[PDB]
Amino acid sequence: GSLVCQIYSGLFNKQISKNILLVNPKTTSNNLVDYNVLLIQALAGETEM
Amino acid sequence: PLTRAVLAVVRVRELLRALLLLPFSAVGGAVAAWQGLFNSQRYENFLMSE
Amino acid sequence: TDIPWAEKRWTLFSTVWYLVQQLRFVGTPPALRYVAFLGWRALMFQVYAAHKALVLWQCKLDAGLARIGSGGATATFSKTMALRRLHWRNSPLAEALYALNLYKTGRVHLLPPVAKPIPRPTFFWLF
Amino acid sequence: AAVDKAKVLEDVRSIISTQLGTELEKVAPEAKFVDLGADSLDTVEIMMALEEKFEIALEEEGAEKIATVQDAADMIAAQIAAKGN
Repeated sequence: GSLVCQIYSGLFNKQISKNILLVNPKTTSNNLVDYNVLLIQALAGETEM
Repeated sequence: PLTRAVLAVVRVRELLRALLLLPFSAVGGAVAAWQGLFNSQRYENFLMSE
Repeated sequence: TDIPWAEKRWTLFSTVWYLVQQLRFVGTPPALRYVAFLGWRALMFQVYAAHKALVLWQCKLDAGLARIGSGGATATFSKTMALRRLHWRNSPLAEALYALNLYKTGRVHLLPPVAKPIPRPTFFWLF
Repeated sequence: AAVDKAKVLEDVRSIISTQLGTELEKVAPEAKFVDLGADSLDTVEIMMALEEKFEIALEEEGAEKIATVQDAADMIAAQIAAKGN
């Protein structure tokens, strides 16, 4: 939520760059769905970056 | 008595010198007020709500 | 994520409200918007103070009316009705019927049910 | 869902003292309102000051039966607790 409200208010281009670590328990599913990549692409598409 | 007379003269001429530049310093103070509104945390809260 | 599909109807009224809103959001600089925001806040504080004064006045008035109603002792009012008046939870008809009930039978604790929220009006492709 | 009832109580008592004009030692958690000098038209203004300070809305049916400071505190805490849902 903080990332979204920052990107929409235009204040993102002047913040200090961040590092964030996303962990998700092991992937041994029959599927190749990965919710890290999906969540970050949803963040980048909701804000149109 | 004499040195405070010279000080009184410099004080009167300081009155004049302060008043002759009063429009310039007036616009300067207005600009200072203007650009002071736009670096608070209040303006940041407004930007995030918008 | 929770938008009711009625706030996403494309109608002829909304494609003009789009222009009003796009002016306010993209065609006006944020600094003037900020100044207007401050002014509107101050105005709303004054208006709220006025409304609170009026609500207390209404409480005395109806506490006085219940006296005529009962003819005798009753002088209290209802705090429930005061709080409901402050949060805009009464329709005007409910206020009138409460006033009448007070004037005729005292009975300060009999309250109209409550107002329900107004649904969004829709016509057709029009609005 | 979990409210620090202690903080709510201190703030209630401070608001009550500032509204009535009596000092904070006299406001006890079991003190009724009638003896602190409160008369109907002011057991309401106290409710409005409370809501205005805490930024919440009071449940009216229970708000009809507020007569001691502890009931005020418990009403406010049950309101703050039920905020998300």
